[PDB]
Amino acid sequence: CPFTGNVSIRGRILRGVVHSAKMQRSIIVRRDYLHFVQKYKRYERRHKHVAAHLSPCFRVKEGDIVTIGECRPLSKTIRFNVIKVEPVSEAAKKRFSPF
Amino acid sequence: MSKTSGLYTARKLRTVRRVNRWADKKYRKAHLGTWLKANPLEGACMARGIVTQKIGISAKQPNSAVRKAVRVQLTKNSKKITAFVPRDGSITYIDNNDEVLVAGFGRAGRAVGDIPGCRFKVIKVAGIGLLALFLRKREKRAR
Amino acid sequence: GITHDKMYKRSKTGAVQGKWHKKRKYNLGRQPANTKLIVNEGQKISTIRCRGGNIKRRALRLSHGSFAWGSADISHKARILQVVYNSTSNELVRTNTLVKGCVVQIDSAPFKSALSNDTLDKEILDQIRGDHILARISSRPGQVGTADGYILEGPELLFYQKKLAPK
Amino acid sequence: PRISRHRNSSKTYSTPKKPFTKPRLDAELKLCGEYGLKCKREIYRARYMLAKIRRTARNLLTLDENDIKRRFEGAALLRRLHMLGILDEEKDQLDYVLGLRIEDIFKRRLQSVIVESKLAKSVHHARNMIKARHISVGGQIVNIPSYMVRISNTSRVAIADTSS
Amino acid sequence: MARGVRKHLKRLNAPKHWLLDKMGGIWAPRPTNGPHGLRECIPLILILRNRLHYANTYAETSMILQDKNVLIDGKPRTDPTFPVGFMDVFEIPKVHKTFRVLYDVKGRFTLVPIQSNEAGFKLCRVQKIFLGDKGMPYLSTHDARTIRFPHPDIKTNDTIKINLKTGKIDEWYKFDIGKIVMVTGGRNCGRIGTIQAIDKHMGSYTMIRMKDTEGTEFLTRLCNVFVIGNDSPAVAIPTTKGIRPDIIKNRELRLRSI
RNA sequence: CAUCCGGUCGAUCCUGCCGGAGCGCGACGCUCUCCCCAAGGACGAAGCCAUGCAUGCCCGCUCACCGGACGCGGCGGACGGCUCAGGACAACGGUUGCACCCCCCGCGGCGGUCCUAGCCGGACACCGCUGGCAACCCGGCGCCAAGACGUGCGCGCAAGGGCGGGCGCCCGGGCGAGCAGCGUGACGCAGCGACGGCCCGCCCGGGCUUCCGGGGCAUCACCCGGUCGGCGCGGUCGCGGCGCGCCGAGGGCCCGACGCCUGGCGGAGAAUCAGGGUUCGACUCCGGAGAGCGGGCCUGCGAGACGGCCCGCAC
RNA sequence: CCCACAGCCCCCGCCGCGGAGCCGAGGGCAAGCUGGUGCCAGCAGCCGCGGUAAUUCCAGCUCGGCGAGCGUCGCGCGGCGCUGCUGCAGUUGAAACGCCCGUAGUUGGCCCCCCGCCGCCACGAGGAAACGGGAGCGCUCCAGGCAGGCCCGUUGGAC
RNA sequence: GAAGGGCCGCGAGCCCCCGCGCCUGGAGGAAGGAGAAGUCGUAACAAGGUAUCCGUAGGUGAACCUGCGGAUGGAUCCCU
Ligand SMILES: [Mg+2]
Ligand SMILES: [Mg+2]
Ligand SMILES: [Mg+2]
Ligand SMILES: [Mg+2]
Ligand SMILES: [Mg+2]
Ligand SMILES: [Mg+2]
Ligand SMILES: [Mg+2]
Ligand SMILES: [Mg+2]
Ligand SMILES: [Mg+2]
Ligand SMILES: [Mg+2]
Ligand SMILES: [Mg+2]
Ligand SMILES: [Mg+2]
Ligand SMILES: [Mg+2]
Ligand SMILES: [Mg+2]
Repeated sequence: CPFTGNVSIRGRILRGVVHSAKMQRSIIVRRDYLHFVQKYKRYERRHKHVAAHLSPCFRVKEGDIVTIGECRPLSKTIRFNVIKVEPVSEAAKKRFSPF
Repeated sequence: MSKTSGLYTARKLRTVRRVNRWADKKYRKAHLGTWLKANPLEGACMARGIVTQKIGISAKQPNSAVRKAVRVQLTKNSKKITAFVPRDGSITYIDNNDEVLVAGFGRAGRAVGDIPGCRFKVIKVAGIGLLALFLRKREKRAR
Repeated sequence: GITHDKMYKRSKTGAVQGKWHKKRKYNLGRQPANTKLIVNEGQKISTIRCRGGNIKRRALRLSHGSFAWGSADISHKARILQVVYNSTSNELVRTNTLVKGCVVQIDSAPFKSALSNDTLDKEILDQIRGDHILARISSRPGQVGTADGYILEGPELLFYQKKLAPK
Repeated sequence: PRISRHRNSSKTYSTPKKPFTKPRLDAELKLCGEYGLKCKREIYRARYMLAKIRRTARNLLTLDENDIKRRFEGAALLRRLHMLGILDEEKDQLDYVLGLRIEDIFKRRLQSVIVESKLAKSVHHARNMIKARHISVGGQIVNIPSYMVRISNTSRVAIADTSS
Repeated sequence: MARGVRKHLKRLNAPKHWLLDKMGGIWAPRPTNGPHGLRECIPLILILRNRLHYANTYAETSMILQDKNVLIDGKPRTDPTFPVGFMDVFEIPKVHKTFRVLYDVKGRFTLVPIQSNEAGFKLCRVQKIFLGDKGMPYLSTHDARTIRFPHPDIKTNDTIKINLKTGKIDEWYKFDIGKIVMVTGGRNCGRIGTIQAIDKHMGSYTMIRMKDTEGTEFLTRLCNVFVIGNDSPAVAIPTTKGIRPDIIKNRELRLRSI
């Protein structure tokens, strides 16, 4: 945990939406961004999955918005920790949300 | 319209062109790989082989002639081809079981002229250009 | 030899990455010390030449260590009797193998020689009047060549007592 | 590697896309006879240089007058053209450059300048004299027919002192 | 991957502001570690051979240096690859020439001749305060020098005057709004101006806004802002006062000199 | 630097392809007066190698022959040079970080060491005598030196370990960030010292790491099972399924997973030429990888090194 | 003179070797006269010529193109608006699924005067050169190189 | 403190089995293309002498014929 534990936040802060929350204290975060193609002068929508540690101080369900901070390698695929959660309402339609 | 034109549609356009540019005969012949594996010269300017039979081939219907050619076997492949020596009276300079250098015609791999099913040309025999032997610049007294 | 490079693993999708170089010396590992409690024989400590000329010492056999009673601020060197609990595995306990986090019994003489005369926690004193005191290991044998620790106090002591009492 | 690998190099001329064109052949032969050119590579060189100047002028003209880059580059280009004598002195606007033509380049060659000075009977005579090293520029002997003379050196061209 | 450190240096891979000819050779001198780093220094031989021209080859420079004919901050140096940096003292007693190494507006090293009164010291930038052995306060600078027991009033990014003979601090200039500075890195090397604004971003760089004497304004990061006094320079500076002319004026000056 | 022309008919207009016309890269063929610059066994043989050369220098240690030899010792040999086999969320390019790290020379500091000091001890090399073997290689005896080895004169000092802040949050040694240092109770005597260097900072370099980019085939549609996460120990310069034990079940996929193929090193860049683009990128600079194939290791700050050693296989 | 030693360039004296080939002449595509052979021999990238004038084969004459270079073979770009973002076509020439529902995907009328966020535009910092562009300089010119002049921006190598 | 031995770790080489990719022989069978001035008939183009074509099913030396339903690209833009 970044508050009661022994890790430090340093580097880049990012925002994303919750994609899955099945592991004990970990989640998968979805990030959305745009890619430009010069030949056609148009864009493509791309997304990536980023895993993070979720401390027991936060309650999170799918579709929520989270702020993640960079930490040292905590496992094979984890280098981020959750530091803020904003709830999202019920049955809200999935939307493309760059952040 | 018929073509997609939205601001976020680059992926579809790329995929459409990727799929559709395989319909050109030239693009396929170049970027597919079958021709390279089927061409006895494997993308080389010319090859070196051994002549094994001297033969004459008739021309097509509107013409009337017997063209002089030889059968060759490529050293680096061991396969068989037919190569044609054009210059007048140059068959007598080519002898059976002789080392030759064989190149292509003007067109990449199609038949040229009224010669049926022939795609190669003889240019050097025994190390001396045929064009030079025909003009009497040099002589083949080594053979 | 032994290595901890990640090139020989699988990817997060479960795919085989492939290998593009031979083994490197920065990414090497070594066989464990497996430090043993003594219970030709004596204290034996080896030395290891590590990267940068640095020196690392791993203990193979030892019998003593420094232990502290934090509440009363009492610290002495005591003899370790045997290992009685270990969370990782019971095989280590059977072999009396020393690692960080092992729960051990130490001799009570250095403490009882001066205690049993001042008001303090009842439980530690009851241990003192006996032959052994429950304790823990806090150092890393195999890296620093020592086995130090501290005397158990409250809730953790209750936890380990309830654990080992039925046995 | 050898230091000779970092030496640069480039071509200097262009060949026409359609070679067999009657009016072009006639004009080229006419110019060759008028200025006594050796081969047709010289005309191609002249066309190359003219194209470079015209492209620079176009790019500058596309921009606004009060563009700093426009002022800088136009000033340099005009100064070079004036110093070389290709463009008349009284013209100091970038528009005039696009009207220039290869004949203006030819008129500044050494053969031409010594012919208009009555120092040679003909372009062919001028070339023969230049080869034999009977001519000088500013007290220095020049034996290159295609050498181009700057305006400031026009009055300094004379016969070699040491020539017979 | 190389198995160890690098000892050579290709000429094409050398810094641009050294002004080395492409055809001089395959190799360039590799400076040795010292007061200044590779990209904020210039080897001694380059100054002694390609500028002042007192030598025409490597060997002559080697003899000159091993005969003790140049003093750097009061100490003779015999290394042809010794690195010379900003605000260094270059004295040659055999010809009574004394120079201070500074930056020109174009962004290159220059030798400003000096006097005897101001050659007994140098200016240093303090960028790190730390506790050493036994908790003893320490202080480091841009020329790889450490001083024990500094005054508590001295903070980071300040500027320090030290006597060459004795590494003792005399007076110090604080980093504050309204102090003349000199830019020592980036696109604006050699410019002189006064601080007008300071803006900090948590976890990232701190940007400094400076105004030149003529009213021009420019920005740069704090990592290459050097204080050189209190509203007036403490040392002699080049003939020009940190004014970078535009391409037009430089072309006019070139034509005039032609 | 915005160009077209010939060919289906008894004649005509179209679609549509075939062919010509230009530039560049190589090979073949004819020919060749003078000067300047200049590439050069890369192209499904990273196939095989007689012959010669490619890494030495020197401060210390001279009863050697007449100080030059030789040897011990020190520095260097991990740079440079060659090639592109292998490797397709990798390498590489730009952008972060180590509050998870190591570092020779050099520059600047600092320099207190628990319990015969007009100068300690024993050896080896070269060399002398005696010898083995085809060669390569060495044996035994014997006097002698050190800035070599060992011991070590001295004001307490290496690693590690326990205890030492708050009361909703924010408003000096140092930070954006409770990070450093110190005290104190116990352990242990590491390094320096027979002409004084242990330690600290900077510098170059390295290791890993965030974000974005990073070949083709759907006649490959479902894939992974240390695979995904958690707890604990170990090992490592160091974080980490890196390894082991236990627990849970997860992770990726038409925004194309997984698999297969490549006559696949990447980038800075090259060719072509209205504008928009297409193709290439063995080779000059940077970075990576290798030294017949596959593995292992010593020395050392630094090599899993091959003009260093050990093994198997093919020669 | 230069060069580690020698050539080479350049300068000074006495004698003084002045040498053009490769392709083509029906069209595309600039350029025609006798003698042979007789759908044979051969030419011809394509159209085509040759069965008694062969304007096309083999020879002589003449003529044209480029030129110390010319021609042939293979590959890439262009030609090609015949891969089409700019910018093709889809009644009959090749090509609109037999029709409907429908998820991913793509696309979505009008309206609030200023606040926050994403894209967008402009400016800036930061980060290797070489290459490319480009300022100045008569290597005799040039391909090049960063030189160089005396009474030099602090001579210059800017960007 | 040597030779030597035991257990674990890194891991070559050989044997056995499985799978993947690229080439390749083969009696006989069957397709396509070219070459010539071969034999048997005339299916299509005119109402081509039974209008042509599409789908489906059966039959016949060969082209093809017939049955059910459809189209005009027909030989009809025209009738309480
Ligand atoms: Mg002592
Ligand atoms: Mg000693
Ligand atoms: Mg490869
Ligand atoms: Mg390289
Ligand atoms: Mg290697
Ligand atoms: Mg090796
Ligand atoms: Mg070798
Ligand atoms: Mg080597
Ligand atoms: Mg079309
Ligand atoms: Mg039809
Ligand atoms: Mg149709
Ligand atoms: Mg009929
Ligand atoms: Mg009928
Ligand atoms: Mg009909």
